[PDB]
Amino acid sequence: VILADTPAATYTAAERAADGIAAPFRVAVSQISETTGPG
Amino acid sequence: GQHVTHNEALDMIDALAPRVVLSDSLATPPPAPPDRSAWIVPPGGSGFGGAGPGQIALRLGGVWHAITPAQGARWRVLDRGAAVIWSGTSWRPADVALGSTLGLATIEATVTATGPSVTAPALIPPRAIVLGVTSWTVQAVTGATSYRVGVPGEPDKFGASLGAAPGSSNIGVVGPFATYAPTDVVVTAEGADFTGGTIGLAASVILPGAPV
Amino acid sequence: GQHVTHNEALDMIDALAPRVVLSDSLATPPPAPPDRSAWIVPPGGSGFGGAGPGQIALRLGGVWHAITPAQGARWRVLDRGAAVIWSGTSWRPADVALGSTLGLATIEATVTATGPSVTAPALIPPRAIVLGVTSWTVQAVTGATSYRVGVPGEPDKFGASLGAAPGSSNIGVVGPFATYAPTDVVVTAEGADFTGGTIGLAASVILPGAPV
Amino acid sequence: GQHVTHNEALDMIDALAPRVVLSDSLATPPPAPPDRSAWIVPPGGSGFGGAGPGQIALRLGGVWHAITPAQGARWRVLDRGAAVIWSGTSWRPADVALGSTLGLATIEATVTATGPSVTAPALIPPRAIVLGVTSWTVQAVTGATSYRVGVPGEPDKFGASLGAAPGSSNIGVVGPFATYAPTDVVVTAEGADFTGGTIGLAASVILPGAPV
Amino acid sequence: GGGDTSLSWVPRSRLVGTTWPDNGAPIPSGEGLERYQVTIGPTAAPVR
Repeated sequence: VILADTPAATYTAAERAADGIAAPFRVAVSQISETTGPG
Repeated sequence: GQHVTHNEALDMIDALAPRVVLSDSLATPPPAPPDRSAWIVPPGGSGFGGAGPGQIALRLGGVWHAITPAQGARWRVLDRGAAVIWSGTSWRPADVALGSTLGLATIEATVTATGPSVTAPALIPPRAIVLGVTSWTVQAVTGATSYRVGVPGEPDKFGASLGAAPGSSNIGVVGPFATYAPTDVVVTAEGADFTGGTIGLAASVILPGAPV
Repeated sequence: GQHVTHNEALDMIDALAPRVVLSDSLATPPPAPPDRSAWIVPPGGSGFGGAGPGQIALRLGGVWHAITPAQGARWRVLDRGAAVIWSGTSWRPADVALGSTLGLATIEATVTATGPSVTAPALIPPRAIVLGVTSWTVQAVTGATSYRVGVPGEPDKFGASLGAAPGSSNIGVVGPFATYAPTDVVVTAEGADFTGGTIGLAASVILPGAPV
Repeated sequence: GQHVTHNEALDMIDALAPRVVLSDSLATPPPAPPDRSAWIVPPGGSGFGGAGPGQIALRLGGVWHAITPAQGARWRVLDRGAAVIWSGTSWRPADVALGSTLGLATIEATVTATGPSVTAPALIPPRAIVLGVTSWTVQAVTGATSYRVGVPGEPDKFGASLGAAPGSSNIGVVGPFATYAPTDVVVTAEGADFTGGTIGLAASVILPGAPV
Repeated sequence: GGGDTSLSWVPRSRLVGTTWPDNGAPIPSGEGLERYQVTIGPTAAPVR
């Protein structure tokens, strides 16, 4: 689970190794907001 | 209110605060205890009792809370009638009763010392053991050398010669003998005139008269 | 919560709860008082516990928080063994200790009464002080005028002419003498038929001088 | 929380926690009941905080809301000094004011058992009631069968036989006899040699009329 | 230790009021910058 104020969110091999992450995995943006709640 | 529910707090206060436990000394806690009811799990407690033996399990709508007992908090057993306090380390059954909870009648008897003798109004409650009949001098007693507290007809029953000096909490101690049968208290001057003084009293009379 | 941590509340919970407190009376509080245990700072205590000497320094997370005691604040002093209820002006000791804990075993029993003389089975434990003998009547005793509850052969030890009516409570003290020795309390009757009746009988079983 | 202020929670916590509260048994409560303090409402209680007779009237923010008493929480009666734990139906009265108390100041002495008998160094002061005297066996007594801790001249009077074995707390209790009069307890081996062992003795010192 | 006492301040914002986090929501700021002074107990005008 990565929520980043910064736009860029580079992934790492270690997370993929520890659990299971697909190489072309679909990503759905959830707009969590620091100011409020997910939007 | 969402982050911390009122219920979370309410349950927490009820469980942590000293409570009279309803523990029946069974291996397993009763299947349906009352809500907000503390049941301490006895050692070698089988069945349920999520709380470890020696820890209190409190039913909360069927949720037995595994609460480590608070230090210095009394956990009187309803079934035993014993006051088992938790010292933060081990269960200790404190001073106790068997359907006869002791009540120490604090009787404050204030009698102006007048004439030669006065009778204090602190009648012993029926069937009450008297630990000590302390006597204080509220106001300096003119004439009287000393207090002569006792049961009427005897100025020597306890504290035969006490102090009539001002502000003196002399103790007429019944001590080993305690008069369970109801009796009044009499105060007399010691070979002197009682008038001009005020007497205060601290009768302590424990009574095993209350069902528990 | 975040603003007020659950831990802040928990620390408060220990402080709010009556606590066994160690009145070592050291001018300076010990370097490592037990966590969740209040070491009471003596009045006039120097150095640590400087705030409010005469307050209880409770160690939570290695930090000793001096709790200002309020009216009727009960803290059981471990070193003295007395439970001291601080009146508010100052500490006030309870009337009693040495690690002696008064163990209680519940013996309330319904003795069905058949015939004028019936035998109660509540034998006292050896070396158990009895503050008083507890007497109740559960079912109507038919033809009964008096209850000679007492040691067999000597019913006089407890009242020998107690009321003998349905529901009658004859709760009482066996004099000032406390019977450590094991004894039955046979429910004899003074020419009173006890048949058809039930007696609720307990005898304030106390085991004094018993380690925690 | 915004919904419940930290202070709103604090008031609730203080009220729920067992509080010693004064029962003056008046129809109407005292004009100013302090915040976080309550006056017990007797049955038949009326007026402000008269909601529910048998409840407790507590003033917070100028409103004397009557808290519902919680069973197992000891709403001890400050006014009569009588401990009262709510039974859920009645103000059940527990063990018990007077501005003076039978305070406990146990004297701890650790005489090495020597020769055949050693009088305990923990002398009882005048007017000090002895609930009991401890006989901790600090060291194994060589050749000593029992700790005969007794009133001087009478080892057998109380605690005549307490096994003198290492690691055993031989508390002996003076129960029928409360010795307010000063006594130097005499500890003797039971027809035995005390030497080679250590006795830890705390003699209950109870002084009536002790100030707050 | 060393007399290096650390004073911790939880910022309070006037515009919001004395907000208490609720519904798992952190207290908002919006008060810009506030500097919290420490008054020395021994001296009315703080030496430091």
